[PDB]
Amino acid sequence: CFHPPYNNFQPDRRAVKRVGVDTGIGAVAGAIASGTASGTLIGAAAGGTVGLVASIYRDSKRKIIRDLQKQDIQYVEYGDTRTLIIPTDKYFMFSSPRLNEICYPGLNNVIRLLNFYPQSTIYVAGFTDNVGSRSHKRKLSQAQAETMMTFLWANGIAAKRLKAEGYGDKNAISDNAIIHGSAQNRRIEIQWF
Amino acid sequence: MGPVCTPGNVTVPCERTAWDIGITALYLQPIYDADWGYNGFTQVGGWRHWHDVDHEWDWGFKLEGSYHFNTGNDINVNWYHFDNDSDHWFDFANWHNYNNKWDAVNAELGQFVDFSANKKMRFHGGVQYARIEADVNRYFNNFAFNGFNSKFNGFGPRTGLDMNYVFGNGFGIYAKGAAAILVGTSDFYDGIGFVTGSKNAIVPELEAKLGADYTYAMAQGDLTLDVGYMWFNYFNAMHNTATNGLETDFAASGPYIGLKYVGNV
Amino acid sequence: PGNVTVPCERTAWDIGITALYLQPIYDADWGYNGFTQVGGWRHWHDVDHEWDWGFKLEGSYHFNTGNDINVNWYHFDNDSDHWFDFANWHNYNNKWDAVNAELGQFVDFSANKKMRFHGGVQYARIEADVNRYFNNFAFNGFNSKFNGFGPRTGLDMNYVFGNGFGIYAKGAAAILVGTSDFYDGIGFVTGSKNAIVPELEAKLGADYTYAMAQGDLTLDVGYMWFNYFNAMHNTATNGLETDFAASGPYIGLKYVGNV
Amino acid sequence: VTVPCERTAWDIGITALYLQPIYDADWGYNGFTQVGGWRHWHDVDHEWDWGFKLEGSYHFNTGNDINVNWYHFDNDSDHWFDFANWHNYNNKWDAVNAELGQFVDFSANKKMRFHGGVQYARIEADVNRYFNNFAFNGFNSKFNGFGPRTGLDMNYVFGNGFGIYAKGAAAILVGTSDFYDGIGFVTGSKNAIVPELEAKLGADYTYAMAQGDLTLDVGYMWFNYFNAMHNTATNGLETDFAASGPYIGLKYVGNV
Amino acid sequence: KLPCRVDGACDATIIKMMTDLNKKGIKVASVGQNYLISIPASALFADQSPRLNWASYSLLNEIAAFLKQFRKIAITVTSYSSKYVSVKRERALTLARSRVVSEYLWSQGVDSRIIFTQGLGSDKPITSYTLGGDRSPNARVEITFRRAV
Repeated sequence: CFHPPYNNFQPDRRAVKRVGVDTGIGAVAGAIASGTASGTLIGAAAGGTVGLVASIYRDSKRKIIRDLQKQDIQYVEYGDTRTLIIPTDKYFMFSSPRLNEICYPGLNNVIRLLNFYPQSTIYVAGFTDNVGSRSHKRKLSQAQAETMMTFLWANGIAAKRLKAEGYGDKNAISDNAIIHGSAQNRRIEIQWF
Repeated sequence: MGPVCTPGNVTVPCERTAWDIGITALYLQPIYDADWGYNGFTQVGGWRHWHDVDHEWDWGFKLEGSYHFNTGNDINVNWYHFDNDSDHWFDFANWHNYNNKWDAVNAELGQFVDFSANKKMRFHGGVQYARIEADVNRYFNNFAFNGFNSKFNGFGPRTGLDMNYVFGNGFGIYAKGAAAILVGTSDFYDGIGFVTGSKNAIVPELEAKLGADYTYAMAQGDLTLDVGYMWFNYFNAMHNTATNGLETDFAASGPYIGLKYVGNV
Repeated sequence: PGNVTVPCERTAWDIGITALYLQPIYDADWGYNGFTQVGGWRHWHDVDHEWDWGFKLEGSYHFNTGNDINVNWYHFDNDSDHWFDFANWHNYNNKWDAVNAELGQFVDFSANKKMRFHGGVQYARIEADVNRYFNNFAFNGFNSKFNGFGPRTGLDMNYVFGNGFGIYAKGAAAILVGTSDFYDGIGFVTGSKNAIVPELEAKLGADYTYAMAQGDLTLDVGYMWFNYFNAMHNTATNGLETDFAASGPYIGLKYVGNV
Repeated sequence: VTVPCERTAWDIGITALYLQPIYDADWGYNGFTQVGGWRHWHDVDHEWDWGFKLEGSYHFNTGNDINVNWYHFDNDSDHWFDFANWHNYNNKWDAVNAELGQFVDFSANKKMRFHGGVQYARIEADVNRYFNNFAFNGFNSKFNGFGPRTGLDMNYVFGNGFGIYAKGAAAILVGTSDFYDGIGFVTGSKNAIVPELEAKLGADYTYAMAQGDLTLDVGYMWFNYFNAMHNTATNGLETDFAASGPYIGLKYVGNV
Repeated sequence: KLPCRVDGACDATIIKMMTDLNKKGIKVASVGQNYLISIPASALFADQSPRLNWASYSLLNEIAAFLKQFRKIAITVTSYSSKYVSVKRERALTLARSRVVSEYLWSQGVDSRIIFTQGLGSDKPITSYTLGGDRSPNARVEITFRRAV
């Protein structure tokens, strides 16, 4: 019902699956309680509308931000500029642009969020800590940013609405002289308007 | 103060010319007011309990075709057709049969707006002609007794709203409601009381629907499955002297399931 | 795809006068009077109120963000005569006055379609007098009067093609509190009720506008219907209470002068 | 126009309503007196009484709010058509409305709120006729209804909190109406469909509390159910149970 | 024998203060070690004036309490105002607002070696909706800093 790794880049259909499961269990409840066909239909309709009102705000923005907050992804909005900050320690393999597939939920979650702003413009920017030569950091950050841009485009985001850039240690959000700060430094920012 | 501000600065959608055809099956039950709802009685120690018509549920249908054009302006032409033959056996000695026909043609100019990415509405105003009919016949156990009849036909406007809360993922919850006013001609003839009448009259009307819908996109257009419940009410429909009352409300309520196919150009 | 930007600042006045070709209507309780009998065939006669003329006069002030305070007065006076038999007849005098004070807001969804949402106070004074006559003698006619006031809300739909030409449809609903009194001379009865009456109205038609140097001038031609539930009541008729309504065309002129 | 931006908040409100209910012509006229050859029929003369309204609601997504409000109204009224005999009316009305609404801005002054939802209503009328000392029989009528309800409210705020509002709506209900009259020896129970119109006007002022908004309003409300009840104990057949009255109210909206 | 933390700072109170500030319409945000406190100027000053409402000193007191938890080296207070008269007018107004806020914060001792100040007028808006005065979304005061170690 759902291919795990990006679901073949096809539109997810969890809502209809939940609604159908709820209609089925409502029909079961109607059959069990009343035992009449009309009672079964009434129970099925009640279960279907219950599943609707349940999965209807379970598929609203607030829960999506809460969920992607759960794995490792932080959402910061300011005015119209909204930023997703994603670590490259849980989402990219060691020193390689290869996307990490074991974290297929969270990345999928990201797409859902970006599909609430069909008219937006996406800036994807990669940052890495200070270690290594300048060219190394430049190339690695650019590769990670470009991989994220490709992933965003694959899920159904128009190719003109992207711009991917890789900065080295240029922009810093933590002190590189310490460990945990350097860990927070390595990231991908996805900004949109 | 609203620090974030990307409001519904637009509500009128982009121009789009298209056609659409819709078919709906309707599982309703009709009722009247108290002046016609009760007939006959059972007597237990002088205790006279009146027997209601309690119309068994019947099935009607709706067809409608619409033409969409610049902005959210669309023209919808609709036919509602409902037939009912309901028996009422107040005792095994005699009973009655009711033939209730309701037909309605609705011409509709509607303006589509989307107050946000989620909530859309569609204001609609237009005209409606309705022909409504009641044929009631009594019978003994096998003797075919005569009944009376009351017909009406009228024309007049109709205006209301169309509130569709759409959450993305092709799903939505709709609530529609409107009010109509008709001027027309009604008549009634009673062979039991030997009384005839014919006159022009006024019928106000309120209708509403409420349910859930699902839109599936296709390369050539859109399909919409809508399932819900429907209510309507026509005021002061018939008139007859034989029955306990004189006037009669004409309302109906029932679930309904339908398909609507929209094709672009 | 962007539109629906409410009209800019406009402070002006406007006045409209309209002639109405109205036809009143009662419900089944009062719509049938008299009888003719042919072999047991009992043909009742409809009242068939004669079509009369009335007038509507409105004055309005247009102010910030395209809002308006608009007051309307409808006045209707019909004197109909119906002979149920050759030895007697009845005269029915129906007089209705309505005052509608509304605060409303214009809305411009697009260059072609516009809306107007309004709400306010509706007052009505509705009287029907019936006098029976033996072709010369003022018999014991019955009267039924009701006055009320209350809320009124409504929505106006204007699809204009530019150059002044357009179609319009306004539908509104209201509820009123007041008192209704009735006196039945033949039945030797009288009564008074604190009664509250709802009403709906809906009018369609076409409009033309032309641009003045001082403002705008509009001519409107339409067909209107309206109805007050259970306005009057009396035991004299076959029934007890009458639903009151009317329908008719109307043509008028509205001038808006800028300030 | 503009739809107000995303805002999350809860809100509760309690209002007290001083109302008079009213029957139509069929049930309005009760009892008669014969004086001077004439006969006069006595106006029902319902006394004003206090009902209450409780709303709980939640503003979740941009320009949206799910609202529930319950109306409870009770009346024990007495009417004497003559000195020896009178009646006691016991009329109850409970009505819960649960709807989804969209708030929309049109300027700094005029705002509106569209709403659609369901509503349920129990309307009860028990009549106990009374001789001077002995307890006589009466007649009862209960209607239970459920159905859709659609409406529009227009608020006008001149800034600083003060403003007015006018809220109109129409609803349709179906359910079971039953009646029982002992004097005529009649009892019946049928399913029935009743329409509903209501409107309200009034004024309101808001206070910007550190944690939210305290909205104190005063108004008047009118409503009517057509063909709500029916019984042959009265000289008529059907009644359109309606009412009108002022109401004060306190509301509190706290942001989440 | 030795301090168990930085003096007078509890993480639970840090989170509590951040939640409260985000609740009352103030914005507090953290990205790495960079903390941002966006103040809607409608809740600090009067309409287009470098005058602190005496009712708003509780808000600034809570802010100064929040900034006393972290050990920083350099704060930066900035101002932004909607377009009112001319570039010089709003630039001077924003500079005066930032100076007032800086001197108050420095008076309620927050341990910070430098407190910078600048007024950019309306040069860096954060919303495309300029309608409104100081009730506008992008008429604000930004207090931004980087936690040290």
